[PDB]
Amino acid sequence: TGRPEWIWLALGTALMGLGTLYFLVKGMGVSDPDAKKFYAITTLVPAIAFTMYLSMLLGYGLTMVPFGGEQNPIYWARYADWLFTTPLLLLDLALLVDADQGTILALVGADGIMIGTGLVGALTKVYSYRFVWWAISTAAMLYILYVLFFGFSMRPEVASTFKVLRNVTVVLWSAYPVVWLIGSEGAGIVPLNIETLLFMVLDVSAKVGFGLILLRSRAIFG
Amino acid sequence: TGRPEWIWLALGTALMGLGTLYFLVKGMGVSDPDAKKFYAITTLVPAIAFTMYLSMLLGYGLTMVPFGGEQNPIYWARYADWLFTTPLLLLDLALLVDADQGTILALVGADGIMIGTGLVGALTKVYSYRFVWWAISTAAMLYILYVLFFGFSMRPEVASTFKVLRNVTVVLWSAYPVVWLIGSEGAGIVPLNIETLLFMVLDVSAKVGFGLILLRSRAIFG
Amino acid sequence: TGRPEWIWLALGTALMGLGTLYFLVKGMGVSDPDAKKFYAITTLVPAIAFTMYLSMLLGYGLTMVPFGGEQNPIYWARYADWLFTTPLLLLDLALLVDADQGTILALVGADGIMIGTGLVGALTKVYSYRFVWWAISTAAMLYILYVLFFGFSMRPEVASTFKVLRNVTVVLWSAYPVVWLIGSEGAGIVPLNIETLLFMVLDVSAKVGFGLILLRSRAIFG
Ligand SMILES: *C/C=C(C)/C=C/C=C(C)/C=C/C1=C(C)CCCC1(C)C
Ligand SMILES: *C/C=C(C)/C=C/C=C(C)/C=C/C1=C(C)CCCC1(C)C
Ligand SMILES: *C/C=C(C)/C=C/C=C(C)/C=C/C1=C(C)CCCC1(C)C
Repeated sequence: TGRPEWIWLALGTALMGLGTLYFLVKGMGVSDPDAKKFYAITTLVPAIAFTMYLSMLLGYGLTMVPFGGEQNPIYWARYADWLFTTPLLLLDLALLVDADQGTILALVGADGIMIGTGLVGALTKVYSYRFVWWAISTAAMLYILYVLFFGFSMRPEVASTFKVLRNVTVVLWSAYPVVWLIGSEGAGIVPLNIETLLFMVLDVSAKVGFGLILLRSRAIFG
Repeated sequence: TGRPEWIWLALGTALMGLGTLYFLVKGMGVSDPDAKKFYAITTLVPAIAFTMYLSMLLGYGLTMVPFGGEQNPIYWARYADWLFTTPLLLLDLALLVDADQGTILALVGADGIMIGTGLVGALTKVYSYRFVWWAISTAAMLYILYVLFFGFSMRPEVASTFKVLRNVTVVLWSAYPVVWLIGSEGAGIVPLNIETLLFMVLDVSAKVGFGLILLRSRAIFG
Repeated sequence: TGRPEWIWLALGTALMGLGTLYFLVKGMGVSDPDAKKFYAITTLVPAIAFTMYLSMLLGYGLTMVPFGGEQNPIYWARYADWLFTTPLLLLDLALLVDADQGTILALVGADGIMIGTGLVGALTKVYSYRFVWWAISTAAMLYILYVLFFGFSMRPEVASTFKVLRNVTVVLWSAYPVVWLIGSEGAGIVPLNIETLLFMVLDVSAKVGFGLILLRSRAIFG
């Protein structure tokens, strides 16, 4: 299409599709109810991302938002994706370590706040206010990462995989606010095509990279 | 109103309203926590459908979608209905057989995908792409039916009612993609008034017919 | 801004922000998994309300709805707030008394119906029909209050705090339908600025007042 970022939307679509089919095949046969949990969550994440990447690819998950005196192309379908896939990723972490239910509700709710204020900021027409929504969203993000480091001694294989995915999680999640701030939704420093490439690389890593790590671990079996 | 399909929207409204009141009365008194679960789920389904049928009846759950060179009247409120009532129906099935939590998350999530890609397809303005969304949605549907047949030996009364509702479920759910494909959202083979009648007949059967079967079974008591 | 109700939107923003930070601080340290549950739920409620009050303050959570021959300013962000915070409040009540899961699903679902039909009524352009949606929503509300009084003998400290919050809940929740009926969404008897003040006073009391009561009780610890 006439959008230079199309190629990154098509590659992300393909890679999310392929990861989904891989995990679907892989979880074939699994009977341990525990492992079953991790397979369902982990397979669903790139399945949802597949649909939202394809809706961006086809033009559906795109809208124009007037601000700073211009019609800015905003991919809102990323927030419909993240709204469901980021809590699922947190649930994977939470289940690994057998979190208390209050801690899980804390994470899911802070996550909802994170993504929904990101979406409000994305669609806000007063330029300055976009960054107020960014800051609140970033603060929800920092609460989540705090809880992942200070809110949780289980068996050695659980701990190790959990420590690895936790570190993956802090590194990739932390890059999202930066990308948003310098890209088309924020300061407009980086063109939309580079921005879309960056989000594609983070999304595939946090979704398909993260799940490859988890699903190859025996940490997922009781 | 000026919409010939109005009569089917009014009959579905009435029938969903009546089923809701029936199940509400019927569940009056029930103390077995197990039965309580099935009564809550099963009563909520036509209560939600009542509201969405009435919003269609009154004109609120209707929007025009330009495609194939025309303004097509699309009843989007059916997807707001299904988004909540189809997982609830699956939960009824899942609870009957004491499914593992991973299997339940699999079903709910595939269901969300099913309905949300149905909704994207319903609102997509590029005619050809409508059917890509249809196919993905149908594939989520086929995953769900697969899990209902191969993803699950409990007491005889549980098994029997579960096998009956499962068969009801495959027969009616399978008709939805066909109706969509030949009706106003898809190939436009069947007029909207006939389409609305067909969805009304399926909806009442899958919602009020299904629940009459379940709630008369002693399978719902511990 | 040019909206006289701005001051009440700014005060509610501030008060919800402050309550959120207070409860966040207060729950610092808490290790009893039970108390942890109540702290997560109770902190999340004004955190969400903070964001929705601020989105109203900044103009984002406002839309114009044509009806009765005029462009009526409708604050739709209140329904995005309530959609999540009213079930959370009900969960606090439900957990106190160790409700059965079927009773909790009953409450959450009737609540969803309550808020979603409130939102449909808020955005309906046919004046008379606005009040049909009001009545259905009020009936869902009356079901919820019924279940809170007749749908539930635990330890004395649980019962007492539960009876107090239940009474707080019936008194404040019952005022919402009245405000809606006489304010800008309904009969237009009371100007939007007074209406917004009334909702601000109810919201802070039901959210921050209610949680102060709960979180000072030892009822929240196992
Ligand atoms: C499915 C992929 C994942 C793990 C994506 C995560 C996205 C984020 C952590 C988003 C965070 C943002 C903020 C903290 C600030 C404002 C904008 C966001 C939504 C990009
Ligand atoms: C409340 C009534 C029920 C059980 C309705 C079920 C609806 C479906 C199974 C819908 C399925 C569809 C697809 C598989 C393809 C595309 C369009 C849909 C959403 C009609
Ligand atoms: C976060 C604050 C709370 C507890 C707000 C509760 C709101 C209600 C109980 C709303 C009820 C309504 C109806 C019963 C009728 C129609 C309109 C509503 C949504 C205002």
